[PDB]
Amino acid sequence: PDWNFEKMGIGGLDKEFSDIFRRAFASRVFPPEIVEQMGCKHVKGILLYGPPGCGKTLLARQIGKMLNAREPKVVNGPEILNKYVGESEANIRKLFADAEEEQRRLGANSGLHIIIFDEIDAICKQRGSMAGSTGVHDTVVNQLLSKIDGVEQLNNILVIGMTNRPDLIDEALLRPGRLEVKMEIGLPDEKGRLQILHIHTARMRGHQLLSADVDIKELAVETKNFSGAELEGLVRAAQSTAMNRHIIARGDFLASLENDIKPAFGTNQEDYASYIMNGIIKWGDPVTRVLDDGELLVQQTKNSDRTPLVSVLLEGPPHSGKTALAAKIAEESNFPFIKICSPDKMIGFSETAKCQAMKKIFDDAYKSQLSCVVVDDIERLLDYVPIGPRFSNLVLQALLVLLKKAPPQGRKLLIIGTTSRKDVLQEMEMLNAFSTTIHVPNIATGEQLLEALELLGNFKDKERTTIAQQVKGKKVWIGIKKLLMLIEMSLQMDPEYRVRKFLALLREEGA
Amino acid sequence: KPAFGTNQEDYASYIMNGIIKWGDPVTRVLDDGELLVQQTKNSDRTPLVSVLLEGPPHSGKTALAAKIAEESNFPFIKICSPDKMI
Ligand SMILES: Nc1ncnc2c1ncn2[C@@H]1O[C@H](COP(=O)(O)OP(=O)(O)OP(=O)(O)O)[C@@H](O)[C@H]1O
Ligand SMILES: Nc1ncnc2c1ncn2[C@@H]1O[C@H](COP(=O)(O)OP(=O)(O)OP(=O)(O)O)[C@@H](O)[C@H]1O
Ligand SMILES: Nc1ncnc2c1ncn2[C@@H]1O[C@H](COP(=O)(O)OP(=O)(O)O)[C@@H](O)[C@H]1O
Repeated sequence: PDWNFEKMGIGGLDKEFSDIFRRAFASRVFPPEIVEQMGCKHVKGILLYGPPGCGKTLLARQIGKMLNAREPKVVNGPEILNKYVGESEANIRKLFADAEEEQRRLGANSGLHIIIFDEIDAICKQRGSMAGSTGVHDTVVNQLLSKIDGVEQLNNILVIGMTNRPDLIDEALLRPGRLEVKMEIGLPDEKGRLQILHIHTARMRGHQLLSADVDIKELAVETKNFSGAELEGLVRAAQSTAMNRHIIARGDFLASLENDIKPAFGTNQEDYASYIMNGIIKWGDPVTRVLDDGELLVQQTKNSDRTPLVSVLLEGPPHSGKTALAAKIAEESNFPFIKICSPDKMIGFSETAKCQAMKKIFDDAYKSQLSCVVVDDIERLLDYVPIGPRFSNLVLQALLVLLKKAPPQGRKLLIIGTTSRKDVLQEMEMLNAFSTTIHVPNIATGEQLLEALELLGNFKDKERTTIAQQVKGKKVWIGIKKLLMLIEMSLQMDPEYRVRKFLALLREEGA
Repeated sequence: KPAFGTNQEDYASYIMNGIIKWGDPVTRVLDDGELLVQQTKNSDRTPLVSVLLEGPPHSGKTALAAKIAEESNFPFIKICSPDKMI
């Protein structure tokens, strides 16, 4: 048995490699004298899927190193497509034909010619047969499988499939014998990451550049979700500070410093700022009780085995910063995975491009254990307008099934809408699908207003005395983003005229 | 091994908690459909049948569909759901 992971190359996924070893590759490592009776033909092909950056391509070559081929030829799918019809399929034919010579020449004792596809998922779209929608590339796959399971079948081969979209592949491409067996890779647990860190450090520890104040046990777990690929870049970044340390003139952690730089596959901390200008200004009880409620039912999820999915939307009148509150609710529990979906970046897209950004985000999210995702300004991406009813049916349809779509077993998430008007939604039947709602009343009163202004501190006691004298009495109904807007508009004034400008403008709010 | 035929279990995602008998009607539903599937099971000149589950917005409809289909013991079962047709 040659399958031990004390060999350094990869780690953390030990069970999955064990499995392929268990049922996939046992035939090829066993004394053949027995099986030569049984005539058991080997797996010709295998599939493994998972997130992109989790070190799958070093598995394949490692089994090639483990059980020696001449060498791998690795290819990328898009590296072969041609406008000219003949060329693309022919390339594949060359790849296979390299082996057939040895197989027929040297019979059935030949060594493996191994193949790897970096991503199939474009080429292996599931063709379907009818007069229309035959397909664009539906004829390359025929040549492929005809090589795999075809006439003059060969036992001289091994082929590795790779994808991040396992469901689009045709079911016959992967029927048993052509590729029988599938494995899932999922983003590694902290144990796998401490192994990986042991790996990439193993030279540094030996060369003793980094001798001190370095613990992988904490430094692994402080990140709950990363890809093993980024960590090597991280280690390279960790290597960069010692070289950026000698710009001034034997190694230090800069990891705690640099982790803020890195966009993860998972959570990001640097996207708040555009959404959070000012932080969370608590003007009164409703604000704090709301985000307290957020902190309340988040625990529901994290402590629930029977409700993986939960959902709310923060409704309220406009310009109350519901977006910001949702962002804070995300930021409050230090989740593994948080992400924004917003029209800001999906701008100027068709009804089926933004959908494919959205399915991308959630199926990206499904495979994390615990997550919080947020969608802002539902009305906008739904492309709602009152004059005419107009919207894209596609979007809400594909959205609400996701609100009713449970992720795979053992993974849980909550989802957050910021919709500012729900009458449409009640009419449009998204509101029965959401579990529950939050009214976010905008500030209704001056006694709360001046309090907030004291928290900001723009205005003096006299400037504030002005307000306190004139109106205690009105109930002003105002969204706060507008408040900030016009104080900044009055903050520029002749000081004597500063305040009553604010007041006069403020009395134009309506209702 | 998942086959071309019935998912051996794929049902768990549709039923996470499992159906609970809270009274008579739950029995009523799936016994009625059980006789119905007997009807298709042994008959001539009704090669197919068409049934529909009506109910209010959350009644656990999809779940009981999975239950009836499982206990029906068919060789071949597929569920087409918009989840997959997004
Ligand atoms: N606790 C708080 N109370 C009120 N406003 C806050 C609070 N914390 C932050 N904000 C402010 O909310 C503003 C965000 O704007 P806002 O999200 O209200 O526009 P919007 O509501 O998305 O627009 P629309 O009303 O069309 O949805 C920021 O300036 C932010 O500082
Ligand atoms: N008879 C029952 N007793 C107890 N729980 C049930 C019963 N039927 C369904 N459930 C629970 O309801 C949940 C599934 O409901 P399901 O998704 O089938 O509702 P549905 O009617 O399809 O909803 P919708 O009509 O909104 O799609 C599961 O957790 C399931 O255990
Ligand atoms: N144990 C491991 N787990 C995850 N990733 C690893 C591990 N060991 C190495 N890696 C990194 O995984 C990366 C995989 O990158 P590659 O396979 O080229 O892109 P993709 O993973 O998207 O196909 C490699 O660059 C490698 O540095």
